[PDB]
Amino acid sequence: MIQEQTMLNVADNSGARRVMCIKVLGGSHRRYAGVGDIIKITIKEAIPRGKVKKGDVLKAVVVRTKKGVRRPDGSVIRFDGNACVLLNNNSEQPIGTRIFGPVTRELRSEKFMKIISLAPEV
Amino acid sequence: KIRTLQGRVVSDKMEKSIVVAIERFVKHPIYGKFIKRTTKLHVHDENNECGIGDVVEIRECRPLSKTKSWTLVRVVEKAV
Amino acid sequence: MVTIRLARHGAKKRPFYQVVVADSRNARNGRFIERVGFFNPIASEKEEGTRLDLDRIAHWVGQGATISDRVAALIKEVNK
Amino acid sequence: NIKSAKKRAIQSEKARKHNASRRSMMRTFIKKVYAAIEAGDKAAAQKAFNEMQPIVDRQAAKGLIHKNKAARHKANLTAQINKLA
RNA sequence: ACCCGCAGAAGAAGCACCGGCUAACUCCGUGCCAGCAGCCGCGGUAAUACGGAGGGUGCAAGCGUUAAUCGGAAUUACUGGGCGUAAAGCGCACGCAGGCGGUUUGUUAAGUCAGAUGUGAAAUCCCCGGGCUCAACCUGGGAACUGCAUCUGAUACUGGC
RNA sequence: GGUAGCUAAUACCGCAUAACGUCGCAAGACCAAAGAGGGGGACCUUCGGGCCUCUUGCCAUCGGAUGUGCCCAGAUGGGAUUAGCUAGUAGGUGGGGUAACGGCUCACCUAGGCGACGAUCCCUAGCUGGUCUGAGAGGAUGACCAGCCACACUGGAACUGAGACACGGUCCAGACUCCUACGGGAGGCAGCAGUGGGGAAUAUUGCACAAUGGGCGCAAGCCUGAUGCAGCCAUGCCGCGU
Repeated sequence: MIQEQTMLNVADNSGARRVMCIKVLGGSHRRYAGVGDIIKITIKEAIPRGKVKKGDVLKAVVVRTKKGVRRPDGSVIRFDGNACVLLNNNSEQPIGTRIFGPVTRELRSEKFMKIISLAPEV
Repeated sequence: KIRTLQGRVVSDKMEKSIVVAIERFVKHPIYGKFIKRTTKLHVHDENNECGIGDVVEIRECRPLSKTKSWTLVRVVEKAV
Repeated sequence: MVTIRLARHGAKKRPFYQVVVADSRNARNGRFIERVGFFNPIASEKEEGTRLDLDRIAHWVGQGATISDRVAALIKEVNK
Repeated sequence: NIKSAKKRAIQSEKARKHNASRRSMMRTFIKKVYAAIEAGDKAAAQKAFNEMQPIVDRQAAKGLIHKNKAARHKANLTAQINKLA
């Protein structure tokens, strides 16, 4: 499960295999992150085709978990990687032009549908 | 008749092939001195009668193999 | 098809035209077998204007290359 | 409008299911003729080669192997039955 | 296109340069300041060097400034460089692989010289016939492109034997 | 645009016939396909053809004409403070492959092959007709132009056809732009033109199937940002005003 000091691959286009989870947020004491809810990330490698800097502090949201999406019936829909997508801290919204993720029901429960819907996978 | 060139054998170390050196002897285009511009060719030889120091006469086909288009006509000096 | 045809030649508002034998196949005025004449649509109303090698064309037609309506009518300008 | 080149891969794969299938049949026919030389000799080989002869010409009549390979196959095997003693 | 008329000096001129080399130059103001300069160098009370002014010089629908290429440039040197010092000759001995080598004969023909047949695309130079005055351009006929290959002589020199 | 029911061939396959082709000294066996159109009389009918006539096609064999595939030779940017380099590199044995060649592509035996005439490796790069310069030699350089070789957003495979190693194609993938109120979907201006960006900088989303060519059609005719012409600029050259 995703938590503080976890290294992940990123769902943002031209993002590197390595970004670091520095805070799990929620204001109260928190163990692990949650799908469709925010997390604090630092960029540990930057790709020159991408739009981010190494060592920069950013806002993100969790978009796929090895724990799967499973609330309504207990029937799990599962993925073979843990990943988040990057959000702007003032203007809001996913900062990329493509997302590498399943873009499930709880991501369309956010204000983001216009920039995630190019490829629905479930 | 046919066109043939003269040379000397520089390697025989290959089962059905030999290597021959030929001298085209050409004038330098600016400074006018004549230069050998010696060229080493691989030559087809199934009869295998030659060795280091033999003077030979050769002809072109047809490409016989990769980097080989010449074949042996006659042995010229038949010395030693 | 080897054809006897008119080739693109002239100036802005002043076309001149040449006639050549070529397989087509080949592109515009290039890579032709031989030239046989020139048209000049004006020809300055003179007998030293417009020329056609009617005897070499006679050896290139038969039993030879094709000649279409507009090119078979060049003989009518030299008349002949 | 059209671009008939967009039809030619489909027209080739639909035909491949016979036009390449017969290449496998023809590769096999060489085996049937060499198997008739061990069945064997002059009283089996030239009788069995005459099962292959018309099929090679009947394929060449449609194109595909017409430029040399069809006549090449017939000549190659005519020379192999002529070699018999 | 071309022809005929209506039209009135009417609508039409620049930019650089002038101490010595270097064409044309004097006076004002500034007073080592400001503003200049291809090199020699300008400016403190005559500035022919700045800015202006009056007169000249140059080219012209152009005139001028630059980072640069060719000329001047034989100062990159083949046509056609240089090594005592001015800048380069190794402190010295021997020598493989390279370059070079007397002379009488024959022979090979790589190389040279001679003669042909193919080819060296079309534009195009140059000669020259048309088309617009000249010409750019479209061309009609010529020429050259010393080349290269394939056949064939000379048989002298060089390499080879 | 997918599927199913239905129906015909100048769409398709067999059964026939078949040359100087196949292979051989040779007799000889074998492989194929389409009619159509305009005109037109006697005889006959259910008078949307029996039948005559010319044209043009269809299937095959073998030559010319012209290309396409292949390998060489002479010509050829820099670097030696790169001196050694290499394992399909270098030779043989056997298959397969192509219209055809070769290691061309494989599997195995052999260890040679290439170097101071610079191998090996690395940087730079459309080439030549041409262009400018000066008396020329020589130098600096190859826009446009004619021809030739390569390229089609970035990349692989090659297929069709007479031909592409396919600007306006296939299977798509990558980087993407655009559409979707959200269930998957179209495409590649280094064509013709504008525009965002890059730059000290290079012209208009001009007019027209009028002429010409190519393409289909037996021909009338239809298609054509091919092409043919405008528009703008001291940017170079030439004749000429004020």
